[PDB]
Amino acid sequence: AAPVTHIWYFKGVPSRLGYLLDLAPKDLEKVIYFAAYMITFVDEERRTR
DNA sequence: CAAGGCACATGACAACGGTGTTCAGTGCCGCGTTGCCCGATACCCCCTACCCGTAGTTGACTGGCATCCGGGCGCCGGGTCGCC
Repeated sequence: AAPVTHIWYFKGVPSRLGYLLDLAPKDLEKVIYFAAYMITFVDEERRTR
């Protein structure tokens, strides 16, 4: 019903995780296990307008 | 002595003898195929017995669990906060 993440690619050395998103492993651990939020997208141009 | 007369046999003449063949008809015994008759067997019904899922039960009752060390051994590799 709700998507999840493959344990293999994350929680490891940075050749498999890869820093594909420039976030520290602590951030991912705190986000994918429901301990912090994200800003998936902002209308920054709209906010500035 | 030659011609004309009578006996026995003779060129054919069919029809019996006896036996072999012809269409044909019908069976006579051999080999194989067929309607019955039942008998069991799959397949509908009704009845209720029991398995299994759902929904209540109101004194009060509001944060746990036992971890873990005698590897051992080294490296990678990244994080991580001091350093000046």
